Amino acid sequence: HMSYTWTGALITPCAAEESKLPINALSNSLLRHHNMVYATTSRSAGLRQKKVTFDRLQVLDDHYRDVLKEMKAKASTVKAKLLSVEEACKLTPPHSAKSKFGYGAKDVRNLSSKAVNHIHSVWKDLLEDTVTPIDTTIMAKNEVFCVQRKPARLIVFPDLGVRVCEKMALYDVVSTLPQVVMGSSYGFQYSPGQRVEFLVNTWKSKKNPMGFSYDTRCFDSTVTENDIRVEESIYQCCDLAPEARQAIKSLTERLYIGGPLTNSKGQNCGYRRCRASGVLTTSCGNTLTCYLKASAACRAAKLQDCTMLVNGDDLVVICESAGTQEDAASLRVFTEAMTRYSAPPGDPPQPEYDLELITSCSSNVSVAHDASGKRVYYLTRDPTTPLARAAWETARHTPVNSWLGNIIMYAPTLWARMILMTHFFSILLAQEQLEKALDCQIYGACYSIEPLDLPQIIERLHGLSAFSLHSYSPGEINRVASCLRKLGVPPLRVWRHRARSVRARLLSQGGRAATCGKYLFNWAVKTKLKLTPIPAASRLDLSGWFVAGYSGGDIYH
Ligand SMILES: CC(C)[C@@H]1NC(=O)N(Cc2ccc(C(C)(C)C)cc2)C1=O
Repeated sequence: HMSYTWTGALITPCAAEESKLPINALSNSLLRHHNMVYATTSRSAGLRQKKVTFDRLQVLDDHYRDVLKEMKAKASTVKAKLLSVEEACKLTPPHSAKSKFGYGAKDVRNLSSKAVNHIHSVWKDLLEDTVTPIDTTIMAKNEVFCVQRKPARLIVFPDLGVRVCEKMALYDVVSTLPQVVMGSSYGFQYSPGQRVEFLVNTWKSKKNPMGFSYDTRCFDSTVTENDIRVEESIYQCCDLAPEARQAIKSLTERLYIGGPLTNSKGQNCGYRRCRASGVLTTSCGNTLTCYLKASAACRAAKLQDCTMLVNGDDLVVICESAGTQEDAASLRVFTEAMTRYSAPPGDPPQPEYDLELITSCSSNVSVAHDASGKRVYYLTRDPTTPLARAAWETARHTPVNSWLGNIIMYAPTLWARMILMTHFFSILLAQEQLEKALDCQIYGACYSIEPLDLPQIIERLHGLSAFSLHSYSPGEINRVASCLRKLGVPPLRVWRHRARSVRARLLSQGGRAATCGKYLFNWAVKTKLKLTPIPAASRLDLSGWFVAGYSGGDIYH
């Protein structure tokens, strides 16, 4: 029962890979300690292969089956629709990997007869054949980090034609089923502000709250055939068209359960018997499986009044405390149960008694004050990785602008406001690129966003208090200040001076640009303005946002 079998053929790149931080005239204004920042490349793929290759053993008890029967009962209330070829095509990212069958993501989106005819052939093949493993491409991801160096993460994905077919069969399923099954526990239904609220209310709802996060070591490689067949049985509980039931069974047997691994050169790298990281069902399957194993492990450990919060493999549990020594014992029994279920830990879970000290989705709750002096809870994170990626993006154009996604997701934070907003608005001003739409990622999905719409977006997601937060906690301020020293990022006093300039420059341009100046940089002036709601913010269609997670799902809006 190995997660993977290998042939020895290397995981190869598509193009030239850069590992060292590229430097330009703008680099030193953001970060001075260049040797701290690196990108992962296919060079390190071999080390990741060793890490993800292990034997999985599963022992399934009555808690597991009891939780599963309940999840199936809730899933049986879902009615999912089959997406048309047109709907599935328009959800394809413009720069999605081209098919091996002579058409690309632009041909898909434009409904070109060659692309549509190939789509109808893969579809016909899925209905007629439920046995033949579907070929996948294994590629090393190029991701930027700060040191103290990780090996490249791997992406496993099927051909463009299959990805469009996954959309037709399962887009409605993966978008509606997890919230029905898990209710408030499904993390991807919340905006960052709704998440902070969910976490604070849950913590408050316990008499003696105890919280922990559970890190499953290499979650995708811990996922067994059983887990993948169990996810399918959950999907089949829905009220589906018979053609969809057929495509779901077929995609499960032929792709989701496993298949051969092919490099960018066309060589067989080996075989996968675990979760594929680049399929439509990666996020949904991981969230359902993580929730099933943890809900069963909560019952095994006899955890009192457990509230879970699940986003793929990211798991947070808020429960009733039985005192520090019993809680430590409860977590050992929880870990033992998770291990038996084939979800062993990376770092052992640690009980926490301060909500602010709990990290989930690489984030923690923190407190600041709005203009009226009210204590406002918001979500933040260690800024090291957002800052290292901002440094890379300062010198290289990338298919996914992390800085824009970070400004959207972490708009009320000290570091996103003072550094990210200031730095990138300065760059866009100098290049006259404020109106240029940039692609970013929100819950794994791709969005093309105009930076000029940032104030309207921030207002709708976080409220006007995002533009007015002050009096950040000493814990938060010190983490940011330490991070800046570590990376050689100028101190925050430099950023406030620079932001006054970025603000004056945005105001000068008038219109949408002045709106960015007025709202985004109101913190930088001593004589603050009274910020009122933006009329355009109500006109924004923010549906599709915070409904589901689509990490590795090839989704564009
Ligand atoms: C921020 C951006 C670079 C990118 N987009 C996204 O949804 N995540 C994952 C993510 C980010 C924030 C959250 C919170 C906890 C703030 C809702 C959850 C998941 C990313 O890392």
